Amino acid sequence: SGFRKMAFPSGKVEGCMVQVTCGTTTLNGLWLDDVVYCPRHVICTSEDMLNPNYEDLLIRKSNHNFLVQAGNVQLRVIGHSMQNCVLKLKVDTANPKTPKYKFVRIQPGQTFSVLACYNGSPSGVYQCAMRPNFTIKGSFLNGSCGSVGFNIDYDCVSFCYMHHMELPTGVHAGTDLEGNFYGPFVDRQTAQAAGTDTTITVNVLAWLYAAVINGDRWFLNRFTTTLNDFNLVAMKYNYEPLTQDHVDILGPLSAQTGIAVLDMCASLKELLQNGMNGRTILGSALLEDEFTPFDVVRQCSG
Amino acid sequence: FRKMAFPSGKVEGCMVQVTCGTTTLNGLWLDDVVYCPRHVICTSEDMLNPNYEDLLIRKSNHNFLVQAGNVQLRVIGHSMQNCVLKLKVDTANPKTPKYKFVRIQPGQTFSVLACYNGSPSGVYQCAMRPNFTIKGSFLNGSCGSVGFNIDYDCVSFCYMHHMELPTGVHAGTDLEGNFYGPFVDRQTAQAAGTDTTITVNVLAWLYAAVINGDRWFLNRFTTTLNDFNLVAMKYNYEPLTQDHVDILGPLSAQTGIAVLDMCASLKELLQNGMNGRTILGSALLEDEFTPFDVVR
Repeated sequence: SGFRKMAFPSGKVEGCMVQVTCGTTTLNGLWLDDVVYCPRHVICTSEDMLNPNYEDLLIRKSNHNFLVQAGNVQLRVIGHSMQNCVLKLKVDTANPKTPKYKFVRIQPGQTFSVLACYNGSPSGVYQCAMRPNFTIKGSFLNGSCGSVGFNIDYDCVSFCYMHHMELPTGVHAGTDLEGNFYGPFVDRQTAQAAGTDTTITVNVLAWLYAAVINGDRWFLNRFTTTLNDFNLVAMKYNYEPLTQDHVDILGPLSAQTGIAVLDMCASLKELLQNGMNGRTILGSALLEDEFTPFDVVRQCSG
Repeated sequence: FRKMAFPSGKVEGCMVQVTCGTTTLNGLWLDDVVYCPRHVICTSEDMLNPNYEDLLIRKSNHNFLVQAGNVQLRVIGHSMQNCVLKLKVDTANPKTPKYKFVRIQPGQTFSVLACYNGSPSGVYQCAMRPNFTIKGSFLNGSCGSVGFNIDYDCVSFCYMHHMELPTGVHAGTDLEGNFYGPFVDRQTAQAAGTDTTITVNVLAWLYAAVINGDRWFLNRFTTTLNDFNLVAMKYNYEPLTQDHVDILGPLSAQTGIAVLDMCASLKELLQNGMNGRTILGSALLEDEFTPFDVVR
């Protein structure tokens, strides 16, 4: 295959990472203008973390309890509040490296880059896909909370994920930057299982379009299907149903190849019902579901 | 566990655009020097068979347009070092990191910051293959994008991009302008040597697979280093040296599995196959994680 998981350049986010310490708990925070955003569990002790009373724990905190540092330089906290599972610390200095930015809440299937950070210091960058069960397959060690996920469009950074926890199967969960968890998880030190996962159909379809663009088109059959017929079949193979939004985001690739979205669905349906018959697509007997239609365009054209 | 690139910000602050005629690519601006592939001086007809010393003597400073963002930098000097052009400019780059130029060895990894028109586009990890190609993602206009590693705020630049071979793989130079591999900066079809698999890296990745609880491929058998290497050579894997065995020490100690016992499992994989099963999600043995990468 000529495809890579490619992250966005991380510099505009690196300039925003700080560390936040309460007591002995240190994690990362995101400094945009004069506010630092971080997971609210920084205020917890190990006695509190099994079912912390966050409202009562916060009552006992003052601005002077929070150690915010850019490197070893302390930023003075002048205000604090909690929004869902995120703490917002107002600081007395506006970050001069603040990029143009937005906070967005993504859907399952969408991809984003994660800048993994420890002690406020960026350590690595990689691309993740939000699964249908609202987990991501990250590489996150102790101290990585507050690391963020983002996309960049025309030098505007859209922040979509802030890291909070690791589930029993090793996958990761977190919130948007308004502090609302993706998925049913809660920020307590308790066993919480990731639900059963499914395959991201819209992204498999994008991958089949990528194959066609590259001349690998043996699977294009002569059938079509309806969207409802397809969704009912797909669910029997543990594939996600398509939404109208998914049909629309496939528009550009459909136009580029001249293959109708519903014809491509009929092709995928044959692959599901009959297997690959030993053949390969883009040099693989596995269908790939972590490349979105935008990722394909971002790589096939460019 | 997965493929992770270094944060790219220190490198992003160094990328510029270099133009000569109708040819545009990226340059790397460190202090008062911009480094870029020398083929920027070629027309499309020149590229078919360039005499670079001849083409360069026919150029002056003003044929080179360097843009950092939308601000033009004035070229006040130029020289050629192998396949790299060094343009002296009137301004020092304020964002120059602490840096080194290094030539990497086959099997070692680096991050690539792909750029177009002087602007960073994407970041990903590559390994230098034994045949001195890299499997990257580079399109028209990506030349002059760089590969690098970062160690305690020091950026070690190891790769500058020049070309795509007919098979789709990529080739380029160190920052002294010497190619990795038997390639030349001419617009002509060029094949690489037969590729081989980076054995020490496959072993590192199999250790990662065990640590993550994926163990179906392990066995109670064993092997000597020499007997393993005979099989490796038969399947176009690189030899495993004693230094490689040593480098795998931490991984072997962390798990309970001696290096030569992991070698015995790999031997069976090469001889039997994976039989439709997968390891860490892959249907294929992965050789682009180094031991150090795995330990991070």
